[PDB]
Amino acid sequence: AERGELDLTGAKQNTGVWLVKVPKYLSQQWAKASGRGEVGKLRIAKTQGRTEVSFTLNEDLANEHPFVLQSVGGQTLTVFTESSSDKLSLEGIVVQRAECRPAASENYMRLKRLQIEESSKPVRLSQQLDKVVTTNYKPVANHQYNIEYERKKKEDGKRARADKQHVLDMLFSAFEKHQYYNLKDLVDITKQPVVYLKEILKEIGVQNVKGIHKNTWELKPE
Amino acid sequence: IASACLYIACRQEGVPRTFKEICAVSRISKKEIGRCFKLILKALETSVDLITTGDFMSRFCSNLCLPKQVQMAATHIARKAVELDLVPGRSPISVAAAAIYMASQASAEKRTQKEIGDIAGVADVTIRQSYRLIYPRAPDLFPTDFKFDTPVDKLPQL
DNA sequence: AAGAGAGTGAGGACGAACGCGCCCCCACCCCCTTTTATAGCCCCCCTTC
DNA sequence: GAAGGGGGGCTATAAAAGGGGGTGGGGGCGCGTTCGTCCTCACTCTCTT
Repeated sequence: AERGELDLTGAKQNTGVWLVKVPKYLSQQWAKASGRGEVGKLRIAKTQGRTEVSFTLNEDLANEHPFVLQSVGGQTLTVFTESSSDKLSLEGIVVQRAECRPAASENYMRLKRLQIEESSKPVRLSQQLDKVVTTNYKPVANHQYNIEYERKKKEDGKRARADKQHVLDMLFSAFEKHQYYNLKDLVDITKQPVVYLKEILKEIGVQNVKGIHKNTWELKPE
Repeated sequence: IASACLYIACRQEGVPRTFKEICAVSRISKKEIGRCFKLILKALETSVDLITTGDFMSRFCSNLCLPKQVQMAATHIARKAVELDLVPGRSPISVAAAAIYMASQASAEKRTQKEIGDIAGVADVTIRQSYRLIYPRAPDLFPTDFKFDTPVDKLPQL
């Protein structure tokens, strides 16, 4: 007994179930209400040496479905369900397979044609355009992306030259986090001018040639 | 440099495009194109003939789906307004847009102030200012052989 | 007169070389700001209906 | 909520200041392929036996 255990009780009882193939319109009508608890009646008629299966559509639902059985000896089928509470169980074993066919032949294709046309609605096609489009590349003093970027840079402003002591303290404090830093990445952390930062870094720090990516600055002066 | 050169090339060929039109096709702002435009002229020691109101009537009217008669009237109105000095100091593009608006309002094909501004690249406020200056002399500016769908006396006032 | 080792022909895996980039660093320029008159153009915000 | 008007901003123009940031031109070396050197093996002679 565990979460992954399968409740194989249905197999023990050898419960039999029927697998039925039905078209979409029959199920679509059921899916319309799908909560009235009734969609039709399944009638089975048996004779001395012949059995026939047929289904009748509900009168309210509409506002004959002959059934053909199929051999199940070529493949063994079982039905299982997964409970929302993580408790899998086996409903039973399929004992017969059936298929549903339309009683009508001529006007039935008309319903199918509507479905094919209906499923063709998302099929987009190129549209002829009477007048050439004149709304593209409209005159503009400056692009929106450009002024927004320009405004951001102006608001942020240029980086200022902080005192050497404060810059040095920040550099040494950040050195503990990682052994080595990239010049570009170090600039963001220190937020100082590249030329000014390089001069400070040169005064104490040095760059070591690394054969894996490239020569990078090392915060350790020695 | 290329965007400014494209602007000069259009001027030198007699089919000027306004700085906004060139900017709309380039990542470079209109301000920078003008800066390079003046530098190029100094470097090349060349010059470009001053643009006129009629240099944009064909493109603007065609882009506005206006008939030929409206374009002819719009060209006549803009030239006459400049000749009469009704809009001294106004940019030719502003006058052209206002002239198009006056002619458009006087025909079956009527274009709003916003529509002309978008194609002309001129703010509707600017079109309003230029139109207000030429509105008083509307009967004189319109061509003599022009059919008014809306009478000149009933042109929009604003 | 007969064994291991070898010559030769011949097939299969590996290292140095050759490119072939992608990233970087160093000149060079531009931009920032301030002042002022000018006029047109344009944008944000307020107000009227 | 649509539309007009008021106030405010952008642009060029010169000129100087000092310095951050962007960009173009060279320089630097890591990693995916390619060929010759190296190494392994099947089928016959030879020195030693």
